[PDB]
Amino acid sequence: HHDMAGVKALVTAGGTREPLDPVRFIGNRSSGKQGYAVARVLAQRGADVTLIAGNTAGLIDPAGVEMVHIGSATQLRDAVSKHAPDANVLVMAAAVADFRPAHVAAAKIKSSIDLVRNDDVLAGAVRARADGQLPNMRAIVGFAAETGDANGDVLFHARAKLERKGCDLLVVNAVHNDGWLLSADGTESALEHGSKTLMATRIVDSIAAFLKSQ
Amino acid sequence: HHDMAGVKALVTAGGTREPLDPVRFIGNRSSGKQGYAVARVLAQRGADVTLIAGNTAGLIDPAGVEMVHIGSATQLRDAVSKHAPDANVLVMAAAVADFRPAHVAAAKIKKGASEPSSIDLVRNDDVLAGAVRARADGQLPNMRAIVGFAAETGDANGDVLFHARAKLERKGCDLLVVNAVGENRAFEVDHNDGWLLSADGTESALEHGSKTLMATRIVDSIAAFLKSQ
Ligand SMILES: Nc1ccn([C@@H]2O[C@H](COP(=O)(O)OP(=O)(O)OP(=O)(O)O)[C@@H](O)[C@H]2O)c(=O)n1
Ligand SMILES: Nc1ccn([C@@H]2O[C@H](COP(=O)(O)OP(=O)(O)OP(=O)(O)O)[C@@H](O)[C@H]2O)c(=O)n1
Ligand SMILES: [Ca+2]
Ligand SMILES: [Ca+2]
Repeated sequence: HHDMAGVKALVTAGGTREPLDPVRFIGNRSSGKQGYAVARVLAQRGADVTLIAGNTAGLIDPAGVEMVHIGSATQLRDAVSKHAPDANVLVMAAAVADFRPAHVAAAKIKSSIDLVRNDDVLAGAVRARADGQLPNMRAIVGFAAETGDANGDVLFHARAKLERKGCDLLVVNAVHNDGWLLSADGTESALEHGSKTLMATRIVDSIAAFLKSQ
Repeated sequence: HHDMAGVKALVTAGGTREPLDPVRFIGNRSSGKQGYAVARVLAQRGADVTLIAGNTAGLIDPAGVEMVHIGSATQLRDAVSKHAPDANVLVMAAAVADFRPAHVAAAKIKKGASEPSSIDLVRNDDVLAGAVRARADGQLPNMRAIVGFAAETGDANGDVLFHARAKLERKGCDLLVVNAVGENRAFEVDHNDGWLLSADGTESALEHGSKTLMATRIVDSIAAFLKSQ
């Protein structure tokens, strides 16, 4: 039915672009499709959805969703801050750049590129809510792409990321391999590889169950 | 009619992406749409078109055009090398990255706690200049027209036409399409700075109109150049 009726949901999706000059940037390969899918399913289930979108694979605005377009990780941060005070659910599906060029050239570059860190927006929301600044925020959802490497298997890294971020739910993609839904209470649920819509339904199901538990 | 009948055209379009690791890259804001429009007009007018496409995942493949997909400027270079021997016209509409990161990480660079490491850059080969030189060295006997594209702006050192003329003579191409950019949309300002520059000294204004109109003017200019020879 419409379980999300009355819920205000803030979703980020797509990759950010960190400018080097007016023409060039550091970007990433995120398509935004999974984040758009979650926004679409939330709206379909009655939520009042605001979608902050960075760079996407040409995607169409989902119907009934309020669109906010950003470029950089800092612009995404400011857009999340602007829209956070009344949101009940934050879904951080955007591939947010960890670093940005330290200097942006005023004109086209005809030179090593120095980098500085961007703010961790997801962690900022978790801390703000813990510090009493987001009383309406009932669920904070992070996304992660994890792989096994010489320092640990994929699930080890995913669990560590849940613990460090402190969010309520971590949607993990193992990079047709299945992913995971990791909850802050320790629940771990396999996320089967299906269409983006079916996976979005499973993600939103988990959000709805978490909201009912609280 | 079909003036481009019998012409084999190799077109590059879109921006390139220069990897930092499997997920991140240096990129640019070019859409590839103007180059796609030139390929589409060439085919509509009878040309046998091969389109080497960069960062254009959401664009529709032009009908009747052979598609070649590349990622980086070096991959674009290699694709042009492979396909140029078949072409009579090379249309270099791609926004090719001048630089690439010197090191490509095997895995996505992790957010540590120490200071982030700068990115060293290295120059990518000038594909257009490489084609001009190969033709001059006798390696491209079928190549009748080499077309470059450039976005130029006036700055403290000169206006658009000053910079554009200098780039044409410098690149050594037969035609330089200057500022075939913009979408002619509401609230988009037209700086009336579009030009078609020929290596014989002819200079014609390129009106900023739709992508299809500009592609038609560009292909008209190619046809006029081919007929001049
Ligand atoms: N500057 C950033 C970076 C990431 N994110 C959010 O954090 C989650 C992904 O974090 P991740 O990149 O996996 O964690 P990092 O601390 O950056 O660790 P890593 O070294 O693996 O990149 C996503 O929800 C993403 O939207 C964010 O809010 N702000
Ligand atoms: N590594 C490169 C760079 C650009 N091009 C081609 O060169 C033309 C545009 O050149 P432009 O970027 O305007 O001149 P540059 O020599 O790169 O000078 P600038 O730094 O001003 O860009 C286009 O046709 C583009 O496809 C190319 O073949 N190989
Ligand atoms: Ca990161
Ligand atoms: Ca350039």
